[PDB]
Amino acid sequence: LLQKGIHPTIISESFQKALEKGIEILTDMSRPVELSDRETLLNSATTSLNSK
Amino acid sequence: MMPTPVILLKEGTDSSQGIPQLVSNISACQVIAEAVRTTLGPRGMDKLIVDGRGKATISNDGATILKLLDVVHPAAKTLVDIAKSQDAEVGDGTTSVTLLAAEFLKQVKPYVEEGLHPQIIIRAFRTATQLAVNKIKEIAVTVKKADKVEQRKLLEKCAMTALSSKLISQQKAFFAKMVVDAVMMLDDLLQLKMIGIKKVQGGALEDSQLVAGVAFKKTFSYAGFEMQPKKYHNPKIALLNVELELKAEKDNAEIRVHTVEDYQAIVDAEWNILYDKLEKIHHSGAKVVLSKLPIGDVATQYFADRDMFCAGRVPEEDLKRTMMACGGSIQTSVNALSADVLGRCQVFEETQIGGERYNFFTGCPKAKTCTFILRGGAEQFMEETERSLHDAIMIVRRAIKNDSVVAGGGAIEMELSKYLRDYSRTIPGKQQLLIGAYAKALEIIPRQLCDNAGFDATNILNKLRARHAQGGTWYGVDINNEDIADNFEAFVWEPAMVRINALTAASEAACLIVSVDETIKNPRSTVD
Amino acid sequence: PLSVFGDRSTGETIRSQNVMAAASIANIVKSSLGPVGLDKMLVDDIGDVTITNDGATILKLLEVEHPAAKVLCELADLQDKEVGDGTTSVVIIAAELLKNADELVKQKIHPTSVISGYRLACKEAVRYINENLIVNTDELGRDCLINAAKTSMSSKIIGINGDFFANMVVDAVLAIKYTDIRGQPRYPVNSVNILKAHGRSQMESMLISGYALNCVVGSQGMPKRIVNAKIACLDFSLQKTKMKLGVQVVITDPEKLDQIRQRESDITKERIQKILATGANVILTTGGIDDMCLKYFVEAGAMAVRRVLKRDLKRIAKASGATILSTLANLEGEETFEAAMLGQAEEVVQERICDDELILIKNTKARTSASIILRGANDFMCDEMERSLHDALCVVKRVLESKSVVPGGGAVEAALSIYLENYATSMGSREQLAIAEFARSLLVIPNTLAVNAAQDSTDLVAKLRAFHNEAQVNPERKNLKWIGLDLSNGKPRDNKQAGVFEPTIVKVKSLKFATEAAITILRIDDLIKLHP
Amino acid sequence: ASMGTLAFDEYGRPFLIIKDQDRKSRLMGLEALKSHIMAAKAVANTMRTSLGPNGLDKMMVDKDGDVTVTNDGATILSMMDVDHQIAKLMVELSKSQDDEIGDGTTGVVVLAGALLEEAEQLLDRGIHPIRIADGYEQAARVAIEHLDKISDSVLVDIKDTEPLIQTAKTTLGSKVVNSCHRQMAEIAVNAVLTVADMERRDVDFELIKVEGKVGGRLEDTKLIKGVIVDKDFSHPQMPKKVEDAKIAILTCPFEPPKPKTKHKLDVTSVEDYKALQKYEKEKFEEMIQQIKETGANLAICQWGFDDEANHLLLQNNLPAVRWVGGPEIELIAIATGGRIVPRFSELTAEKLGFAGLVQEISFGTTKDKMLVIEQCKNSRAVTIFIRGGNKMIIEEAKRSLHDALCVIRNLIRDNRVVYGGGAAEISCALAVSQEADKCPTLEQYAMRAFADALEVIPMALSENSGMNPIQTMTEVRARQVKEMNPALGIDCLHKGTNDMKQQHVIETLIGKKQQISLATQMVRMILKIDDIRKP
Ligand SMILES: Nc1ncnc2c1ncn2[C@@H]1O[C@H](COP(=O)(O)OP(=O)(O)O)[C@@H](O)[C@H]1O
Ligand SMILES: Nc1ncnc2c1ncn2[C@@H]1O[C@H](COP(=O)(O)OP(=O)(O)O)[C@@H](O)[C@H]1O
Ligand SMILES: Nc1ncnc2c1ncn2[C@@H]1O[C@H](COP(=O)(O)OP(=O)(O)O)[C@@H](O)[C@H]1O
Ligand SMILES: [Mg+2]
Ligand SMILES: [Mg+2]
Ligand SMILES: [Mg+2]
Repeated sequence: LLQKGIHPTIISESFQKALEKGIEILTDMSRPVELSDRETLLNSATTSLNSK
Repeated sequence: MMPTPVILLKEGTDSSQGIPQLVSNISACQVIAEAVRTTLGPRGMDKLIVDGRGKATISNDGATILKLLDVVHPAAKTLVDIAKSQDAEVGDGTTSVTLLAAEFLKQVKPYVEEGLHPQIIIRAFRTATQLAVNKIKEIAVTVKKADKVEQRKLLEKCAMTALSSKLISQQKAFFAKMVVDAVMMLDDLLQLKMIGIKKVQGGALEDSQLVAGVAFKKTFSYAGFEMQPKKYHNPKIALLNVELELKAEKDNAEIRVHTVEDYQAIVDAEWNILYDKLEKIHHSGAKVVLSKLPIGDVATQYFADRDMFCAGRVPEEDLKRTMMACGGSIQTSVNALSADVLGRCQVFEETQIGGERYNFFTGCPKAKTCTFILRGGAEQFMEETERSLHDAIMIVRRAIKNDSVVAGGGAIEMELSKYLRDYSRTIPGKQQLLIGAYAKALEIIPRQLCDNAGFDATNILNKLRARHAQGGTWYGVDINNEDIADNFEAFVWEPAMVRINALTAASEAACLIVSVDETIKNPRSTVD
Repeated sequence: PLSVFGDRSTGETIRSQNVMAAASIANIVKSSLGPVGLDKMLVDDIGDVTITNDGATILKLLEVEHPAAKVLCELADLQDKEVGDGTTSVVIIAAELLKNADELVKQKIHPTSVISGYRLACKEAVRYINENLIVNTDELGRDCLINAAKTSMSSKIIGINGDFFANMVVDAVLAIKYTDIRGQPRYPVNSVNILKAHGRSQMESMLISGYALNCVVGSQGMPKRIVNAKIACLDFSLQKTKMKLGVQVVITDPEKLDQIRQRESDITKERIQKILATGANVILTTGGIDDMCLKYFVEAGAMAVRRVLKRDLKRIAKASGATILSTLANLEGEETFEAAMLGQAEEVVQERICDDELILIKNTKARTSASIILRGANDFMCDEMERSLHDALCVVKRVLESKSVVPGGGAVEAALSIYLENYATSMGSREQLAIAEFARSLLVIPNTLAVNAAQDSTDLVAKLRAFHNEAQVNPERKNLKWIGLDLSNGKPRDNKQAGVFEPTIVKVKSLKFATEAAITILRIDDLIKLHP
Repeated sequence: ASMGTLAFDEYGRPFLIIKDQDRKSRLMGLEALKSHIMAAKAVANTMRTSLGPNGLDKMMVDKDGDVTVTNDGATILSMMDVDHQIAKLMVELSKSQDDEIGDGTTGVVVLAGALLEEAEQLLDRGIHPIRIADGYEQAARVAIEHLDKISDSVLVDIKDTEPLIQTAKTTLGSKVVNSCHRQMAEIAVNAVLTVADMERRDVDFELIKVEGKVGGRLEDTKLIKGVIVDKDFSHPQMPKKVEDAKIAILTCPFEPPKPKTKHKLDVTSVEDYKALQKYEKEKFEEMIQQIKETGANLAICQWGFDDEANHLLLQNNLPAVRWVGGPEIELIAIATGGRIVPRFSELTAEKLGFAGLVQEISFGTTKDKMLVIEQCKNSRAVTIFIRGGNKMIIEEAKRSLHDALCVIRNLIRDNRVVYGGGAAEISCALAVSQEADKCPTLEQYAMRAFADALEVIPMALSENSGMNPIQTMTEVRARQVKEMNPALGIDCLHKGTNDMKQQHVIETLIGKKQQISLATQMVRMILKIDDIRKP
């Protein structure tokens, strides 16, 4: 982007805008979870431990 | 160990013996194979090696890489030696020999570690090698038709297969057609020195040309050379080995005169000798004069005045190629310049090729020689192009000797592995394990092709094994489709002698490495 | 680009380096496996000499730099700590597992698949061992313990004298048997004091029916032998009394100084008078005793020993029924010693052992104790004797605690190899290869055993595998599971009948530890070595 | 990640395979390719500032302290003291481009750097470098075919030299001689068109003698239809100007003859001495008379002469110049239409050359004299005499004129041209992108990376000119797509139009094809290296 001739302030503001849009997208992809749902907690723990 | 006041051998003598030293030898061979492992197949890569002086060599050829490595391990030097032997006898497959030898040693390493006698391993290797060579000779495909078109197609396919691993693989069809055209013009001995190879910087690979004649670079023209015409439409060529300039008649000659008239006569006699040689050359009818010895400025101006071309200090190989292309004879004396000793060509011309002048002899109908003019962007680019063309030329020469082919891409080796496994299933059992290990080691080349191409080698090897078990001799690795295919119908063809020599050399190297049980290194003398 | 002050190795380079380090560590000790193995003699930089056959001792004395090699050495140490035997076998198995796993990885098999296959193979091997290859010791009697001790002491300096040493070990272990809560018998090995003294041959080593002290009487005037000993064990010194840091003596009237100085020793005199008045004959203390108290004991005609080790004193006190006293203070604020605090023994003797003397407390009551005095040609041989004796004691303890044993001589390894090679075909596609490699790597033990004897390893291993395959396939040939290796004659042999036994815990723990170490090393594919 | 491998055996025994293996480094796999791409990118980014009319120069100092100020990319890379092997590869790429074409030695390096930069991000996504090279080759073939399609043919007739002058001006625009731009282009075009074989044959560059002398002004540079010589008349009292000179070109020193063979002449009496003295005097007189008999006005020798011959030449009204170099002798003979004579006895009137004016030229307060031979009848050799205020600008003018001569030589070789200013690059990138939309998906990434690397030239041109690179390049590309006009490029000089055809920004088609081909092949060669084994 810098080699193309863009100042590193338009890049920063554009990255901030993209981050806000991405936060919106990720929140849209979310799914409510209840702490009483043990299966979801077990799945999350297994996913965390899968790479170790 | 005890001090032993007077020692047996001199100090610094290192001795290694037993199973550990042979395991170390196998490991060193593995290292040497890994040094050239990645340069195999159409998806192979190149290695860059910098010498002490700072010059770098970039190559895909296994023999060149192994030679450039300063290998000092006594057991590891055998792989370099067999690579050189394969390059000398065949010219192609210098990577496969090292891969196969190291794979044999790696496969028999576990039996070495458990105390198996090396003689049993050597006998099993010899038996397996004999069986594999006989199988290759039996199943190799040959055509008993002597058809010119079919022979040309076979040579071109073999050349493309030999070329489809180098940086010139994109123009492999074009370069293979050039190579087959060049080799087919050699008469009966297929001498390599009859195929000149000139590398000129600049130009694309497709700009390289094959001259149906002889071409060589301009050789230090004198004054008055630019006054000579640079194109002739039916020149007679005088091939000479004569120094055409004013000089002492002999090194030991001495002239003694006591009269000014005799002094003038001697000067005029020297001039008359030179002019007599020049007039004898001119009266022969020749328009182009080439000499292995220097041609002076006086002779150059004399030829310019007669509208004739001269070129002195021509390299001997270029003169020999010119003689073979034109049909004359290199004359050390100009006293008998008959028409039988003068070369003929349809067109002679001096042209510009990338900031360098070259002399062209084209239109020769009876030429027995060629000249490649390779174009590239760098010195190592053209050097590697020359190496690839040399591989292709050697392959085409061997195929000219005999048109026996086997499908490449590991198909022949998978068939050999299946045959050897089937044979090993029907023997007592001490040799059965070793012959099975030999058959398994035969699978390294297709596995290495898959690894270099970035596939999953295990699944491809399983599919190849299943296909070979159920029938189909020529199923190998399809690099483009990431699968298996009938490599004979895909024209991945190799001369049978390539694999025969590869197996023979790899087996001999493995047997020699296994047969050694002790290594002794005497202390260095004259370290300076 | 990284700009890290150090060296970085990534991928095949570091994997091969780790495998090379593990293989070197294995090859160091591979020559010391099985009854035909031979000892190694290690020399320190200061000239100290250690002659040993134990893998743990060799790997502890060695100075190691590579992290994977350190992992293997700590694996050997852990196997020694948790089992006591099979220290060489676990290292060899772990290195072979790592080598075969790396060979699989070089074939573009993902390391996670290899790890999963190794875990499955280890679990199935443990299950198969527990369900098929274990032998209950209830039907074998005392001969099972003797056979286990003989098998353990093979390859050791005391192997040929095993007929004697196995009886000694079994008696020593049985002498310290006790049952804790839940009614489970326990065998606290390391409670058998082992004393090493060069001198007479191995066959004249003594098993003491009591305890042996590496101590002598405080004064030459004391008797060297007491018949009916009343042992008093003290945890305090018997010296002239000195006030603490917080107490100071300041004299203003000179007439009090002599009384102060007299009481300064009269306190200890009174304490010793009480201790002797209770009727004690032998007094053992962890603290020192000065000349005055020694003379009190001499006049009393009693044996007094000073600077007794705390563990030795605890063992003696509990074997004889005495109570350790760190002070003569009761719950009434007074200074009393009671006869109920006295231990009893049938004899206490200071005997001479090779121009030196030690104290033997013979036949302690209310509890049986055991001590072993090893006689050898020199110090190094006695040290190797002690190491081998400890190995045998640990093996017997494991056999007595868990009453299952497995045949030795590589029978378990061959059976597991055959079973796992058969079983791999029913699990996955690449974990199949991992389980097959696990089974193949399990054969390194019989191969090394045969190699050490200069026998035909290939043919013997092939015969063993054929026997075990026949046992597993044929349903009425289940008696062939005990076919092991007879290294003396180089032939297969029914090791269950021959008496070559091992505790099941040795094999199970070795398998689990080797698998975990191999997985840990295989988990590495990149090394950053920061510059110091 | 270096030093190779070290195991020292799994038994503790020494493990030595390669001599001095502990002092030899080794790079493998993707890391070596990343390092090579980084080095090539550094070289290309260094060179990309010297592109276009607004490009800047590099002041280069050799090991001896001599200063060279230049814009030629080949010269910069050749004089640059590199140690990296990939940098040497880029230097050789520039040298090969200079050899084959003579112009565009900077575009090839920038193009190769851009190609490798795109290949870096392609490799990061898990593509085999051979696949990237194959896609680059496919896109290069497409671009070369498109260049052939969009080329235009110019007339290379001597009667009308306007397209040739425009092409030479485009070549010289980026050089320091843009002050004398049109004059330099005209003299280069005329020089090439003079020494040329008309039937589309070669142009012999050693028939052009490019020589420069300090002093004067850069505008004083002129094309002489003859030969300029660094010598002067042998006698100080000889006339300094000869008109309608009939030149006798000789390669024999004006000295008594001597055989080449070892010879001894014996003097045995006074009569012998007198005869020898008379013989020497008569030889001098005879050679002077033989030269004079042909009617020649000027004598040119190669090996100098002695005092008696010099005074006889002055006394007989024969201006002469001695110690003229061999190449200068050949050039004088070619220009004046005379033969080179090896001895006086062979001299004839028909072997005499002709020159309308032979003059000795002074250069201010410098004491140095040079000889000018011009006004020849049908001279087939030319010399370019360059003046300037310092030797650095003279060397740079020599390089610039060589570039212009090479460009006109290429035009002689092939008379097809394309319009520069990045217009050809933009059109080729558009063609490659359009072709990528049809091929299977796997090579699409390589073809699009090739298009992006092609688009670096207009971006570099716009950046050097101060305008925004991406915006200008996008606008020009959109205009090219909308209205079918492959001549729209970067308006580097701010002339108010983007049409390079109107601006006469013309460059040879063969040069662009060579640029693309060389860059693609060298990028393929670099991409195939995966191991380095420096000592
Ligand atoms: N088009 C192709 N498809 C599949 N395999 C090929 C093809 N061309 C060559 N090979 C295989 O690549 C292997 C190595 O060939 P190459 O690298 O050219 O020379 P070397 O044998 O010296 O390594 C050969 O065994 C051949 O079978
Ligand atoms: N009498 C015997 N006959 C055959 N094999 C034996 C005998 N005694 C021990 N072995 C085998 O030798 C192997 C090696 O034991 P050893 O190395 O001495 O123990 P450790 O592994 O604790 O050092 C054991 O696995 C055991 O099965
Ligand atoms: N007057 C001009 N207007 C726009 N672009 C130009 C002009 N003159 C030259 N260029 C461009 O500048 C680029 C670089 O040319 P130059 O620096 O002269 O030689 P090289 O190609 O060796 O860098 C060429 O591709 C050409 O298209
Ligand atoms: Mg080949
Ligand atoms: Mg043991
Ligand atoms: Mg230019």
